[PDB]
Amino acid sequence: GSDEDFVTCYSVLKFINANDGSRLHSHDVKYGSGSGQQSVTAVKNSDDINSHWQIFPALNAKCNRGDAIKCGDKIRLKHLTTGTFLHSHHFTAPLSKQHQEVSAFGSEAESDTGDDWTVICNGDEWLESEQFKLRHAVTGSYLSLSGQQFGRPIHGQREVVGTDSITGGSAWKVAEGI
Repeated sequence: GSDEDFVTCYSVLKFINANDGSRLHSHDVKYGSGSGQQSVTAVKNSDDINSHWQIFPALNAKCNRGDAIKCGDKIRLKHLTTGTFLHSHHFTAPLSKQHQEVSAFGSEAESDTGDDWTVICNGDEWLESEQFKLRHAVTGSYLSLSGQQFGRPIHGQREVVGTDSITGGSAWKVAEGI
């Protein structure tokens, strides 16, 4: 585990849930409850283009491709196939009423503070070999699998939400898709 296998700005990768093994995912399927924006799920379906995300500097920051990301810093995550950003806000989750909704919103042009996520890793340089959490900057909610699964038209996909506290679905791990 070379101490220099850090995650870099503008790198493209997959986010795997540590305890479930599912990959953070998005698609052209919108919610029919909260904000009605594009949904975000976790899939138990390896290697899929819709599971790739690109790390962007925080909304009011800037970075250079190849730049290491320090723990504690905020980032934005762009869903490659739809050009949207991992987003959160004050809406209720689709299947878990007690939780906050997590969506894929806007684009580089429409991106706002709601797209910022604080990287929670130990030490001070996001390593590709460590587990981490992502805490929504504006609301403070942790990106987590609610433990619920969807039915058709996205059967078996796990619900992704924002939890006030850290749960057994809050730990994530990075992996190089391509």
